Amino acid sequence: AGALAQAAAAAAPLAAQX
Amino acid sequence: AGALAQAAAAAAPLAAQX
Repeated sequence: AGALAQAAAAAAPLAAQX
Repeated sequence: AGALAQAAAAAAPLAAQX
C-alpha cells in the first residue's frame, strides 16, 4: 500500500502544473 | 526564466514523496 502511495505521490506534481 | 522553471520542476517529486 505504501509503495503505491509513494509512486503515485511522485507523479502528482505534473498534474499540479495544469 | 524557462531554464530555471524547468530545473526547479525536476525537484518537485522529492517534496511530493516526502
